[PDB]
Amino acid sequence: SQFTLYKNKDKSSAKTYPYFVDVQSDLLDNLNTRLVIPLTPIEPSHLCPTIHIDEGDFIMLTQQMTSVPVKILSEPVNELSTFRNEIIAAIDFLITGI
Amino acid sequence: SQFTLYKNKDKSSAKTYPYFVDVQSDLLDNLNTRLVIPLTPIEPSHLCPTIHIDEGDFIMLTQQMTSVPVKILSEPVNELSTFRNEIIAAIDFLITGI
Amino acid sequence: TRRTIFELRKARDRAHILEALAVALANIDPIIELIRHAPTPAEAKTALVANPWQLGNVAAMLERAGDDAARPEWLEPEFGVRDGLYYLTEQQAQAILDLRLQKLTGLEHEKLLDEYKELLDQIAELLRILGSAD
Amino acid sequence: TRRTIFELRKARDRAHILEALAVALANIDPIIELIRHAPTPAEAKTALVANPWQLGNVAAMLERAGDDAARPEWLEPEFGVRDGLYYLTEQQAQAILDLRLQKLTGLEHEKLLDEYKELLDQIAELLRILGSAD
Ligand SMILES: [Cl-]
Ligand SMILES: [Cl-]
Repeated sequence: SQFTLYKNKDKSSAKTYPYFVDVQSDLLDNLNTRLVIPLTPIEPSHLCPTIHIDEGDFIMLTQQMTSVPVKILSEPVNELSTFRNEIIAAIDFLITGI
Repeated sequence: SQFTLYKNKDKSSAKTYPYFVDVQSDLLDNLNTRLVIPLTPIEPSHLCPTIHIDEGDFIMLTQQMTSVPVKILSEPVNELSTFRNEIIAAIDFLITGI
Repeated sequence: TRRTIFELRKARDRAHILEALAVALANIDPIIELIRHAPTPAEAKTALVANPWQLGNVAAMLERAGDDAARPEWLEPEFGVRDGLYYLTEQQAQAILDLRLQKLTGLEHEKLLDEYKELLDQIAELLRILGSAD
Repeated sequence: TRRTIFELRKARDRAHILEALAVALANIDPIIELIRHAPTPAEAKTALVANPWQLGNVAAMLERAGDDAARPEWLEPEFGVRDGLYYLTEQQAQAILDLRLQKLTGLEHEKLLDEYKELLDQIAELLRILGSAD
């Protein structure tokens, strides 16, 4: 679901990329894949919004956005719709340079 | 380079995904990654633009968009800037539903 | 079937977004003025939802199907066409705010209306296919 | 140095796009009229480039730096600020056509101007760093 935050179940990558956010429109939920953006712990502001949530303090790595099989979206933990503006702005910057 | 078409050199996947197009804004070329979209031979029109070029006839799989290392972009073969509007519209569809 | 329902639902879902964009295009001058006046995106969304919009040419398009034939089942009665006026949802208002200026050119405007019209045709057809054995 | 040139270039490249958006927002009423009248995105882009635009509020902002300090070195003389008017490139017109309506709200407009202003200060300083031995 769009803006839902999912836990990364891959132990090899979960440390650096603990979560990823679904950024794909729900109108396309028929697809077997989802466009997602990984979050990385804090430890280019317009491109990589800062995300302070209950899970911790992260940066959304918009440029590392990727398509993943829908099956790995098995563990939703949060929902980031209050960040919609920042997320869309970052993607627009990455693609349209706005 | 934005809308430059690159030959896929990974022999494994190069048959189904022989090329990919850089869709990342040139304002972000300092990044060591590029957001790209794979093309697949024609063997949903709004999401997956049909591409007819000298290299052949392909479907742009915008939902399989992913970020790759910039060193992967070593073999430019064409440029798709005349398809800019279709490509951006497909990305917008995937994300905003419009 | 059990898949005719699946297609009807997604036709209505896509039509619901295009319908908001159609109403917006029929009212583009006041729509723009509202958005410019708004001090924030949140306030623009609030103002878009807060007042009914004239249907303009959308009313004639709605004749391509039965009354409320394109209306999603989950849509509350306070939204949609009520007494000849359009009541947007917050999600529809966001779709309007997401429109790029380039969508206002003549051919882009027409392409959007044409897909909305096409869906109204599909929806009206998927409907009559329903019935069929009771 | 070398790092300085890279930084100055990147700031000007970014400022160049924001400058066009800021000029468009300063003239948003006739910008949208021109776009709505165009039959296609290509023709809208042609019409945007065809005639120059008044600076509006951008004129005062340019006083934050010496003359043409924000101008990319590669920009041809027929483009940019010329005698109180702004001459857009095709790439700038495309950025204007890629603006979402939400960008017109007060806070979004102010945020864009804030980034552009900050870049002008950044640019003027990078220039001052030159600066160095002749
Ligand atoms: Cl060619
Ligand atoms: Cl001239």
